[PDB]
Amino acid sequence: IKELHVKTVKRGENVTMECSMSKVTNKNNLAWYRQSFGKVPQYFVRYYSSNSGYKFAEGFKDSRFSMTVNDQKFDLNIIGAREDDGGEYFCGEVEGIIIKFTSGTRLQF
Amino acid sequence: IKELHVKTVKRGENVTMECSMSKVTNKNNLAWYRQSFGKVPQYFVRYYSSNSGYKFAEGFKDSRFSMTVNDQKFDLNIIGAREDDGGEYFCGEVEGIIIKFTSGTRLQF
Repeated sequence: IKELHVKTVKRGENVTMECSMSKVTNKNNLAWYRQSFGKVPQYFVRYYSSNSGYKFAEGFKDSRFSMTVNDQKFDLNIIGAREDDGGEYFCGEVEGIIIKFTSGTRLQF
Repeated sequence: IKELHVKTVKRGENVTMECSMSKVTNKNNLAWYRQSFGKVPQYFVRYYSSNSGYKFAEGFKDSRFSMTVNDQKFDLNIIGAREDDGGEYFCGEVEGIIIKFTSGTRLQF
């Protein structure tokens, strides 16, 4: 069972959390989930064919977050990491009705 | 959006983790996920028409884990807790490739 990557970061730093397009089957079904400590995880951003390649959840108002999406990567970025950015982020692909998470990162300070 | 219920449990004790049925859209789309500490969450048990009401993931055979499934509840029971049961458990329903997690429990030994 795949271990989360642990990412340690200082307030104000820029971070990238990685998910690999390798062995992803259906990009259209790929997304990141974000879980703040002590809360249930939430759908956060999906792959989305367009000029950006990705589309944040409608409830999300934070321009510090972005993605680097291409052939190899579906990587989540943050500029100016802030205390409450910390948590666990999981990249999963849905198939049928099962979300299979292929990787995640614990972001901590 | 929703806080996990934090539960402290003793070795050999019984545990129930709650999930609400009476606001799910499509019951067969409901499932618990289990996250061991520092690991990616994994699909654990789904609702499965309605008989025992449920079916554990293929890679699972532990008899201590059961469910109480009815028109109100989709609750995950452990009889005789062991320390490896420790972790986070999240209950969610897939709506059109997005999983919404409606409750969860963190079990700590």
